[PDB]
Amino acid sequence: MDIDPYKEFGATVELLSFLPSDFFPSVRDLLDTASALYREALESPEHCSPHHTALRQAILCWGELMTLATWVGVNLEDPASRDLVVSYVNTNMGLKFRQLLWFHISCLTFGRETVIEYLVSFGVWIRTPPAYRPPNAPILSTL
Amino acid sequence: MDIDPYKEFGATVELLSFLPSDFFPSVRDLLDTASALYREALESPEHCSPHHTALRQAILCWGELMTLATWVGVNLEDPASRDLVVSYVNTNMGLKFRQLLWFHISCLTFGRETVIEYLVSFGVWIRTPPAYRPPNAPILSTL
Amino acid sequence: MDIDPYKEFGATVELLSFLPSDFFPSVRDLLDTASALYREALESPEHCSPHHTALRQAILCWGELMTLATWVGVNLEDPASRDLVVSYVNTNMGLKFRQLLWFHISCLTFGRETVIEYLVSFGVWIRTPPAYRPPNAPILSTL
Amino acid sequence: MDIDPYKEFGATVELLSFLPSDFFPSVRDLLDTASALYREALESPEHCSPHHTALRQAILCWGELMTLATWVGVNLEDPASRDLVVSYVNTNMGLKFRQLLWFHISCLTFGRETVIEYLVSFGVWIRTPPAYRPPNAPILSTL
Amino acid sequence: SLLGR
Amino acid sequence: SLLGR
Repeated sequence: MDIDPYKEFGATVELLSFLPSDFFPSVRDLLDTASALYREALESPEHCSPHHTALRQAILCWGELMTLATWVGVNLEDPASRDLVVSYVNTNMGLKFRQLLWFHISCLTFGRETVIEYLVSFGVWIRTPPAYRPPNAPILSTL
Repeated sequence: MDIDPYKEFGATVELLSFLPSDFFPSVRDLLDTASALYREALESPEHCSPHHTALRQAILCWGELMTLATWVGVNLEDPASRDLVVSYVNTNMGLKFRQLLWFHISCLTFGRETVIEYLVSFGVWIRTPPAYRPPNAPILSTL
Repeated sequence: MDIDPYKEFGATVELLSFLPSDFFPSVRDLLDTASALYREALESPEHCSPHHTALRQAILCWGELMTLATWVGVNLEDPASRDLVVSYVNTNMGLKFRQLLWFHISCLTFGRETVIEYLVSFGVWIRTPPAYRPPNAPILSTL
Repeated sequence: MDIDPYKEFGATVELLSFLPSDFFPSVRDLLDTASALYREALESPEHCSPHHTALRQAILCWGELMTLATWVGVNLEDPASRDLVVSYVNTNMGLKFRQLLWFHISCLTFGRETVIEYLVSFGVWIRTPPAYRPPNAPILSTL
Repeated sequence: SLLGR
Repeated sequence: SLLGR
């Protein structure tokens, strides 16, 4: 079964393929802001929003992946091998979950409208050749 | 943060901790069930229910875990430790994801009222010693 | 042309594959049933039902495939490859037509709703562990 | 059981035997026409017509026959009798399926009344000896 | 995978 | 425990 995790919210993997991989913030930073801004509601006994529902599962799945890879690298005695493992993780699953957390945190904070318009505007900015590319990249802001 | 994936739906990890591992079907079986029954809606561009949301996320997370496990088993060339790590994977995370898929599918099918009453009654039955409980367990079914 | 023979009726190949393959009766038995119960309605000059139309066409397609296979078996001499082609037939086309005849006969006899709910119920049943399901397999009956 | 695929629609294998065998278009051309004109209705979840039901089933049966013959030809090592196999397949089943596709597409496009009258009038034209039959045969048309 | 006639 | 690749 092919499921797009954003088709439910108004986006697609091809719409977030606009943003590059290097664009998304660290999982550390994303979880930090998730806590600081929505901890009381993520720990709540309520459907507060589908974004809350999805973000909870994303956080728990990141935890499970971390436990897996940690236990694995620990069972792995060789540093080159464990470093290879965590590199692959960070590249593939790290990037998936950075996309996901960024999307949900950003949408909770700003709005579906703002986040999708931001996706298209950033696509414009990154498609523009450098000689005409403003150095001020698009930024989300409640200000 | 410490998130309970069921507190938002009206349950806990201690209400589903009583159900033994023998109770839950395989992940393959549960995914086949989810597909056959709710794929139209899971692939839909709608919030149909928090259960649909959570189930989408759970399926995607299990897929990521499987990709990691396959890549690891392939790169590593030792079958003994390979089976050991996949045994860890199953024993730990397959149980969690079986609980999760079962809970969401069963809630969608029957009702939260029904599933929580069933969990209460099954816990009464499983805390009871065999000498003093009926031989056959409680049953949640569509006949 | 991506046509699903059941989409016009309210089912899918995925749902009918939700039951195991060793559950569907033989083509001989199902054709005997179709004759006994609906011969005068299938040999009729009337659109008695879409199920009737589909059953007619499926019976005829099975006849064509049988003629072809018999001619091929006359041509080919080696029992090895002869049993091989019989195996391929009864594995792919045999199963397709078993599922199709079963679906149409059963719907004609019981109801589309009844047959689809039965598909779902029997799949959940065969996937549930035994200690926590009704011990007797679901049976589709008129009495 | 003896089923006539046209008795349900108001015709018979005798009426469609007024048209010769070399009259009917290629199966590829008839399928192209079917796609072109009724793809979205044949791929639909609706009983749009008994003609649609029949056409779906017939397309599927043709696919199954072709699948069988292809698996055969590719799994065999003798490419000599692969000429007689297609000779038989065409001569026998291709004619049946051409007759069938033609009847259904024509009775969808033009109508039952028109197609029956066409069959009768073309039987007249072709029963007539060549020294007394016009060159402008009956043609099935909207203009 | 062998043929005759 | 193990190691490879």
